[PDB]
Amino acid sequence: MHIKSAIIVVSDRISTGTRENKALPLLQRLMSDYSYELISEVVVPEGYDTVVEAIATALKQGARFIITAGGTGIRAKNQTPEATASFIHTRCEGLEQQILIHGGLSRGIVGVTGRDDHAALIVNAPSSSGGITDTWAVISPVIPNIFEGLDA
Ligand code: NA
Repeated sequence: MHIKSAIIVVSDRISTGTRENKALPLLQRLMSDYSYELISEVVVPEGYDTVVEAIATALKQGARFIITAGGTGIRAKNQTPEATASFIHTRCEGLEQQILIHGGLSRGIVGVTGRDDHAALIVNAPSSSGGITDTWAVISPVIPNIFEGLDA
């Protein structure tokens, strides 16, 4: 089971190059042993339009697992959750809750874009490495179950 995957790092400073993209190599380590096939990775500035464009592009390219890092706080430009919600068919609020139980200002969501074997799972992680590892700890074990359900 190859899961076509995309990473979207959301950060003004990484986008311009004045800050290191630590999320990408960390996510690649967490993904490396089903299997994840990384078809796309990008860095975008903060905002609604930039995140929407990145998600819609990854979905068009066939990604079925999209993980974002960053843009989940309360600043005006922190619009990752809002951008993400525009694509969601069904939220996985239990998983959001577990991420919080396992790990307050992150508004990151988790959800799927449909209910069938074309649907994608989108997960918003925080910018921090610790926040990414806590998100991953909750999502990783349930990935097989999500795709088995969508693909039934
Ligand atoms: Na964040």
